[PDB]
Amino acid sequence: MFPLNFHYEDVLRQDLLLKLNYANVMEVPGLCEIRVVPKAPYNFIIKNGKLAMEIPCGQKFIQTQDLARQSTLRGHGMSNFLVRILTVMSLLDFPVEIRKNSIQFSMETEFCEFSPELEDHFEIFEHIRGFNVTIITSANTQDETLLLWSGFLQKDEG
Amino acid sequence: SSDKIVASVLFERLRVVIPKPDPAVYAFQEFKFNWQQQFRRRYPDEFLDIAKNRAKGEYQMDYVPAPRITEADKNNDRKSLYRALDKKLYLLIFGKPFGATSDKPVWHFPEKVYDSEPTLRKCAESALKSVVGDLTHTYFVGNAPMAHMAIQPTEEMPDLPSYKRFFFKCSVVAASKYDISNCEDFVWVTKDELLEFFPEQAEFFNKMIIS
Amino acid sequence: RISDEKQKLYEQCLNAPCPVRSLTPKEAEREAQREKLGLISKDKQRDMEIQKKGGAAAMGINTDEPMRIGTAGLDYVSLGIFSADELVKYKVTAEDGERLAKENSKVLMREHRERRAAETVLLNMKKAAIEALPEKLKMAALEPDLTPFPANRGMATLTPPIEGYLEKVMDAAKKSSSKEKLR
Amino acid sequence: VIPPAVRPPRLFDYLKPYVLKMHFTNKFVHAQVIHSPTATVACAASSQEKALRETMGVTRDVAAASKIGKILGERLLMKDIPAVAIHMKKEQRYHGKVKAVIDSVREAGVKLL
Amino acid sequence: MKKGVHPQMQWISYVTQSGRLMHVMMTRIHHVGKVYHFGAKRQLAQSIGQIAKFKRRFN
RNA sequence: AAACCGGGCACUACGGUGAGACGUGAAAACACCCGAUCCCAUUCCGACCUCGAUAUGUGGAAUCGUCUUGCGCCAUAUGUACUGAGAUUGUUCGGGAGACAUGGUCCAAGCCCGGUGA
Ligand SMILES: [Mg+2]
Repeated sequence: MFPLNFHYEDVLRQDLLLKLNYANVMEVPGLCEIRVVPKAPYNFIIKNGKLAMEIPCGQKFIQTQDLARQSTLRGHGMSNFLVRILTVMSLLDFPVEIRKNSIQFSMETEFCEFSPELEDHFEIFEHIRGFNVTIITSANTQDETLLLWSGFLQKDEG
Repeated sequence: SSDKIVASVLFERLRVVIPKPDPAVYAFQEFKFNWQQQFRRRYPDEFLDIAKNRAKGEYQMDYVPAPRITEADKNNDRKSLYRALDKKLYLLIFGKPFGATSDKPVWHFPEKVYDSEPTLRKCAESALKSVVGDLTHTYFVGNAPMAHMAIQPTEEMPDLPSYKRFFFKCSVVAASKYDISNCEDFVWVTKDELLEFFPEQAEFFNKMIIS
Repeated sequence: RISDEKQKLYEQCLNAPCPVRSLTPKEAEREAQREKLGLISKDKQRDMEIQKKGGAAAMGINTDEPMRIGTAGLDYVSLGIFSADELVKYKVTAEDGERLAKENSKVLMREHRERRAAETVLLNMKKAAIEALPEKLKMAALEPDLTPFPANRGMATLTPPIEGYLEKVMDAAKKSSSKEKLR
Repeated sequence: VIPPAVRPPRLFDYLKPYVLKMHFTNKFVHAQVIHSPTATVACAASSQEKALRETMGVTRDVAAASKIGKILGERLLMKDIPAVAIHMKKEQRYHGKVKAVIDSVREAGVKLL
Repeated sequence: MKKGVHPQMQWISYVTQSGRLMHVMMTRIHHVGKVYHFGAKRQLAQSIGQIAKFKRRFN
């Protein structure tokens, strides 16, 4: 029903079976979770820092002992967040970094400047350094992660 | 001795649109959203009045979406990459294959007999080149064949030599039109239409093509 | 600078109420004991303030008229994915919820099993195809493909592309990027 | 940490030899009453049985576990065991299927020690 | 998901550069859902070299 | 019916606990693969647990096997240290490590439920 996971199951799984050496269909990498953590120097006190995290994630964060804030996204909320960030990715050339099994992205204020739904209420996200977004994949190899991200990052330009 | 293996190519167009979901799945998704709305925080109207104060009338341009049913679908126009949007399309040409049962033309996939290449990969890109002219709007997947078919003589036909046919897979990238040559005719057909055109290889192609 | 009235608005948003106040039964008994003693918590005070000006229906919750997926005029029936006769009718209750959840579980389980079985047959056939090759031709075809996916291949969605849209956007972008901007 | 091995509860004054142990799988439910001195199965009731796996539709859920508990309680009362002592494994709490089995046995009429 | 703890949601529509429609969820900050169109606002910036600057003047 | 296989309990370091390689899902069993509507889980999250669903897919994680092995554990030296009694200023009679060295990872095994055999 939904475009992102439907596209994964219908296109990328067959091609990732065919491109690499796999002994089983359960050895194909997938998509586990998205972890969002704000950038280090911030206020802990203002309501802007809490609201600018609650709005793009869609769920309440956790604030541990006040020195750490975190949100973890799994399932259809993770899919909605990913299909938003991949659509807004097509308006610029934001850098990402591929680790051994995960993708690191830097959620700056210049991202929410280009987000069309966050053009309004922009004074929430003003005076915020940004966030760090982690995309965890069930990948054995950094090249599997790179192939999976290159599959997921699609546009109609070029 | 046993030689003259052929490389064939499966040329595909993927789905443009999402197929129709199951009504039970759609009903549960709608119900789940409406039921979970009851237990969630409701933002104040003064907070939504920031966007209500940004209510304006531009040069209004209304968005009308393209229909999922195409004129090619309703006119049964083959050789078109605009019909059958929610299914996949496959390229079939018309001419003489390597099989020499007769001189008459028959539907088949593009192919080439291997002579001196390092890879059947490299054989298959040349086989597709000889059909569509050029290799700019295509994407070949895998260095390994997705399926094979070994043809041996039988009691009705002892003349053709034993040979293998290896299928590789290629996908349309962005083009909606191609210049198809080295054939009499061509078509863009689905999995079910491919099975209707091929009564004798239906068992093999049902497992080879995933619906 | 940063308006304290604006921060007073944002704290209201962060402490925004809910249409129905759900209580765990270990907390409902604490609430009943508090009501016996005569103590009113602030959240219960806000709830009774809600219920003396309305309730769940006053914040756009209805059990008889579910809110459809998508915006106005662009639902699945309006796009034509579904007809109006093949939609399952329900209400926002638990009794419809159990039946819808069980049917969804059965349908999704069967679809997942069919996809996995098809992929398994394809993988077994590919493994059989690699072993009927000559030696050097086999060592060539055991090499993994690590070329990245094309960025120009599309992604499936609810609507086919408009024919006179993409080239129009490209023409507007190049008309804007024409000439040089003054410094 | 290394998890130390589990011991049976300590003997204080009386023996209490009948121990109720429960087990749940993806398809069936099982419950056993073990005689501690002989290390034998005094009584058993499971939805895998030949006389039980066709007389009920669903063999895996809370209702099935409650039916199994009722059957086991009546079997204990006709085999003359008036009381049993419940043993709970490493992940079982008084919730769901465990709760259904225990409450069904207690309503059948076995005292719990 | 706990109850009484998360923000409410809303449905909004995205239109890609090719006119493709897509439905997503979003935290409810508007009265009604809207449709947002995406353009080609890539905004790629280039600077001329010194030999290019020299040839722009002295030729 | 008497054997074999699967699950639960019971026995146990020669029966423990890690690592590597090769296999196995019997018409059955176990687990995973799917979902989060009610119960439950999360100081955010179906990650863990829980509750539902699976005419047949997979043994990728766990679970079962076979061997190689590392720590342990068991058995046994030879010799020395040390030591009880006794003064030829300990010339006698007893006990006997640690660390080395050598081998093994046995044998036997009960109750219930299900399947194949029948
Ligand atoms: Mg010794």
